[PDB]
Order: sequence, then C-alpha cells, then structure tokens
Amino acid sequence: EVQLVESGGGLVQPGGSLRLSCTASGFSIDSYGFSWVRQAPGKGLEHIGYLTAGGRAFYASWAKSRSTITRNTNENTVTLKMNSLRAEDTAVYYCAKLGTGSRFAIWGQGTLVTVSSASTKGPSVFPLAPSSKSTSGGTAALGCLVKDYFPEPVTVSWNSGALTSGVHTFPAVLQSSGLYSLSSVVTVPSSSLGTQTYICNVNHKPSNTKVDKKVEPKSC
Amino acid sequence: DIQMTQSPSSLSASVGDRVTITCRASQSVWRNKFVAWYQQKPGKAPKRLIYAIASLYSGVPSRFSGSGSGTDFTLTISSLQPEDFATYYCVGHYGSENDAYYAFGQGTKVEIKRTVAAPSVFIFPPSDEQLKSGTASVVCLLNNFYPREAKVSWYVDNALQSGNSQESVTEQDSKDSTYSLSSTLTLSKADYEKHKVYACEVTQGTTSVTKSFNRGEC
Amino acid sequence: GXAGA
Repeated sequence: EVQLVESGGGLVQPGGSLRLSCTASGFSIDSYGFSWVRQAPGKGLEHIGYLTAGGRAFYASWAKSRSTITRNTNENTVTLKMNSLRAEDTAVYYCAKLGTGSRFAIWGQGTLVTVSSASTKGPSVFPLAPSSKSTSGGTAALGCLVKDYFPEPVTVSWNSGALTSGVHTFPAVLQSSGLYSLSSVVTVPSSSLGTQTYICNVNHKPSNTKVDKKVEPKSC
Repeated sequence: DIQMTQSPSSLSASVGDRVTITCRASQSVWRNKFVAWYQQKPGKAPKRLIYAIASLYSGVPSRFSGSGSGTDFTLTISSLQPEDFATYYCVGHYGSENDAYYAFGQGTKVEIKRTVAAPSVFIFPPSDEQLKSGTASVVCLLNNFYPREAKVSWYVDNALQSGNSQESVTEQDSKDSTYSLSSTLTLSKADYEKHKVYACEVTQGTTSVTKSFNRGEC
Repeated sequence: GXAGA
C-alpha cells in the first residue's frame, strides 16, 4: 500500500548530530511537502521544519540554526539532519505529511533519539518483596525495581506473560546519574504467596540483556 | 514565532458527554483553512481525524466534527465513547508565498471521570541485594486511586525529606479508570542505616494516609 | 496548495 518507513536514530553524544530518513512507498516524495516533528517523553508534539513539494525547506525558529531537511528524488527519501544536539533534543522523531488542508496524510513510525553521554547498560533488577504477613486485608503487593539501565526502553512481563491482571509497570524516571529506573508491581492474594511463583521478565534490547527475577516472600 | 493554544489542557468527562475543545492560533492559518485535529493514545503515534477545519477522514466516526475560521477552531465530540479518551492536538499550517511553517497546540488530555477512590498504600524497604551495592531505594506504591492529583511525602525518623525522591504515575486503567503511583526515595546505604522509621504519606483532599516500616523489623 | 509555493 502506501507507507513512510523511518530509519536511523539511536544514541547521540551531546554536541553530536542525528540523521534520520524516511523512504516513501506507493507514491513519489516529490509529490508532497513533508514535515519533521518530535515528541519528548511525556510532552507534546513539536514541529521542526517543512520541505515544500517544490523542494524548499523552512524551519521553526528554534530549529533553524541546527537543522537541515533535504530529499532524494532518486531514492524516494526525505532526510533530517540536526547538529549540536543537547539533552532536551531527546525525543521520538517523526517524518510526516501533516495533512492540515489536504486529504493525504502519512507519518513515519517514529524513532527514539537519546542525547546523552551515558553508556549503554542493562538493568539491575531488585525484588520488591511482599511481606509474608499481609497488613492490607489479604492482598499482597510485590514487584521488581528495574534500576540503572540506559537507554530506553525496557519491557516487563510477569510469569512470561501469564500474569497480567493487577500489574502496573510504571514509566521510567531519568535519575541524576543519567540512567533510567522503573518499577513494575502486581497485587495478588497474600494466600498465594506460598504456592505461586512470581517472576518478572525484564528485556532491555538496547544492551541485548534479558533479566528474569524471582520475587520471594520476606520471612520473619 | 507562531503559537497555538488549546483549551482546556486537561478534561475529565463521562461516556455520552458532549465535548468541546478550542484552539486559537497567534495568527490566521494558511488560507484560513489549514488546520487539522489529531488523536494520540499512550505509546501510540498521532492519528489524524479532521483536516481543512471540518473534513472527516474515511473511517472517522461522525460524532467527531470540526468548526471555526481564521484564528479560532473547535473540535466537537457529540457523544464521547470509550475509544475517544486520548490526547487531542490541533495543528495549523502558516506562511507566505516564500514562507511555510506548522505549529501544534499543547494538547488536550481527555480522561474518564469516575468515583473517588483511596489508594491502597504499600511501602517497600530496599532489598538486601541492593544494599550490598551501597545504595538504598525505598519504594512507596499508591495502587488504584482516583483522582490523579495526590501529594506524596517521605519522612525519615519523622523528618520531611526533600529533593531525594522521584515519582511516576501510570495512565488511567482500562478496566477501573484509576491511577497508580510509584515514588522512590534514594539514599546511600550509610544514610539508610542511620535511621529507623521510614514513612510514605499520601494526601488527597481531607485525608492523609501514612504507611510506615521500621528498618530491621519484619 | 500549501504555503511557500
């Protein structure tokens, strides 16, 4: 059908540059004007610049000094280059025909660019152990603290996906150390703590690390 | 530069409610016509619903409609449905014959109203495993509460803590429309072991609930 | 149809 396939992205040291491209499928890149847009974690959408259908690039004032948007009619691509990047340029970056006044609209899938001097590192996964004795009316809370990994993202499942009810996996926070940390919890019956095994499965594809952590009740 | 503003930024509504979201541009949009409305759900890319102010894209429910002119535009949802709770963005095109720009509004988050619900509050000491490494993470869980607004405060030997905690909140639950919240107090192993009483206090309106442990006492 | 044309 019609697609806009986005590529590039990953890690950029502060002061470095990003290069992202989108390849059009089912239409000609020359036919339309395309924007670049970004979204920092938990924030709103932000316009970077626009390459008209005629091939002239204009930029949001905040982005003009560092940004270049070009197209390659031979390869059917559009491309964004930004240099002198800083931490606040960490965001999901999208190419898109926004379709504000025309019927055609299409977006790339988005790709994360993280701007940081941190080194890629898998998480340390510590237990949030439930007390053997409930103090909350017969339910127990347990989980795993997924600490000091970089970059985003991680996924967490419980018992290889068999336990989903009552699970809350929280958005990560960025620590002052530049590493991420998140917790994932589940509430269960405290009567199940003796019979049921609880294992969190933590995947960190950026560091090619998977951690499975059995969370056992706390004694005494 | 060019700037767009949506009102409100946050909206709580019930299924069946009529919803109106306004958007004002700092200057007239291209041809007084080039505004679209997008819908975005957590972890997903933005989906366009309306373009050219009032045109609906194929497959977009007719309960969505768009109006306005020049600098002012309005998204109307005639009867809010479960699949409509999401964040909505207006997006406008601007420029001249040798100028071309776009701007987004800040977004309007439409969440689902429900009964007040107090959190189940749990507090986790740092694991012995972690303490071996020289850091202590103390974790306070607020499980399945409403509304989202809540003040979490940490106390160590009855001393209010400040600056040494970070907090995260889930998106509204698909089933019961509540929120959950995780707050982590970070201390050195040394500091942790120089104190006994660790307490997480949750305040919502007229109620404060404080949950405590004493280090070493199971 | 867009600006800058």
